[PDB]
Amino acid sequence: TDTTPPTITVPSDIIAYRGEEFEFYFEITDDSGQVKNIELSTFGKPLGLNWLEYSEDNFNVPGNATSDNPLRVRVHGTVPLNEPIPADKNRAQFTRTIRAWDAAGNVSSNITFVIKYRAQTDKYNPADPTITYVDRLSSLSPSEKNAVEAAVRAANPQIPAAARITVSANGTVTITYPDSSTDTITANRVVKDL
Amino acid sequence: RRATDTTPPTITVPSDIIAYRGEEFEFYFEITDDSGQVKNIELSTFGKPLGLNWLEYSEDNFNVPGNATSDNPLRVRVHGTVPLNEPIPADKNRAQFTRTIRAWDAAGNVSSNITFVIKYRAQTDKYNPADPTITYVDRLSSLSPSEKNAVEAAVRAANPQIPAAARITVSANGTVTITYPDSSTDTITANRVVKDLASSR
Ligand SMILES: CC(=O)N[C@H]1[C@H]([C@H](O)[C@H](O)CO)O[C@@](O[C@H]2[C@@H](O)[C@@H](CO)O[C@@H](O[C@H]3[C@H](O)[C@@H](O)[C@H](O)O[C@@H]3CO)[C@@H]2O)(C(=O)O)C[C@@H]1O
Ligand SMILES: [Ca+2]
Ligand SMILES: [Ca+2]
Ligand SMILES: [Ca+2]
Ligand SMILES: [Ca+2]
Ligand SMILES: [Ca+2]
Ligand SMILES: [Ca+2]
Repeated sequence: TDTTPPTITVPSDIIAYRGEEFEFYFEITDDSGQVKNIELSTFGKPLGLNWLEYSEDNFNVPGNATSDNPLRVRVHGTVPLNEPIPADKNRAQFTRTIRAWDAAGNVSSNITFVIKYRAQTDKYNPADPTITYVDRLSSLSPSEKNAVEAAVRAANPQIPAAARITVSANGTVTITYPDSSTDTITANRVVKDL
Repeated sequence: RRATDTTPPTITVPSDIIAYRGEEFEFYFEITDDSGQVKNIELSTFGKPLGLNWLEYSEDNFNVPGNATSDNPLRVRVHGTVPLNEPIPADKNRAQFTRTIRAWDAAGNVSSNITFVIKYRAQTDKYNPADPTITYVDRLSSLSPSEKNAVEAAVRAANPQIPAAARITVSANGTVTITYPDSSTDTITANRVVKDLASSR
């Protein structure tokens, strides 16, 4: 008879960026070849992450969780755009647990997984724009600022369309991401004297 | 029939020359002579240097027989661009250059200088922005980056007549600034640009 609970592999680097959908997988195996169900919790208490969701496809089917072909549970969600980020980044995370059980009811211990979350600028790192030549490096014209923004945008299709690119009087570029975090492109990467 | 041409050419000048800074403009002088031939012209400041290096004209068809009759006058195309940052004083009407033109015929007769006036104005005198379609925002005092993008695109879409080189900026409360290439501006107040999304649903 089966007296051995399932075993769970969790991803080691779940990193989510505010306002951007993430996904990851748990992999569950049981010696019977069948996993019945799982539970996500805060060490047995309610999960408390209403923006997280996981698929229950293929739960409780014979052969759904063998060593060769484990049960792969897709988890996805979006950390809130305005989720506060602690000053200490080791605390900018949610530590949670998962347990699973087989058809005989053998339940695993609580296995820890950690969802780290970060500002969008930690994902983003703008690429170099083509240089814009300007008449005065300390006082860009409106047309030159338009050109600078266009060039930053053209070089960075991977940055959210919803990010706003602004240009200062000296050609310094600010990129403000939807979560209000920012990147800066120094003027020497952006403009040169005509 | 008189033995010689002693009559200088006759020049018609345009009456209302208006140029906007940074925008190419053009106007025409029309010149006739009793001989039918005009040799050349001079643009001056009452006989002094013109002192307007951005003013140009074509010498096409100059000094050609029949180039300047009453039926077919010599049409001289003058064109140029008033510099983007040409100073406009506190009195906008002082933003003008009074200059003079005369013309020679092929017999040595030169007309007496007559005046023409090039008025120049800021680009915002030419452009009147239409209000954008309203952008619906979550907080009227603190637009998001996507909402400012939307506002700018809405203003841009409602005003295709505005130059592409004009820069549209959007403040935290949705106040729009259109800064034309010559750095003159137009404003659209926030109440004509953004509305609260929740109250409008
Ligand atoms: C931007 C600006 O300040 N515009 C002025 C111009 C400029 O000062 C000048 O044209 C650029 O060189 O002067 C304006 O005044 C002139 C105007 O009153 C004309 C009238 O025909 O006369 C000029 O003085 C003449 C004078 O009439 C002649 O007798 C003399 O031989 O030459 C003088 C030199 O031009 C005035 O300067 C203008 O309209 O051009 C007024 C603008 O506000
Ligand atoms: Ca088992
Ligand atoms: Ca399977
Ligand atoms: Ca990074
Ligand atoms: Ca823009
Ligand atoms: Ca004559
Ligand atoms: Ca205007």
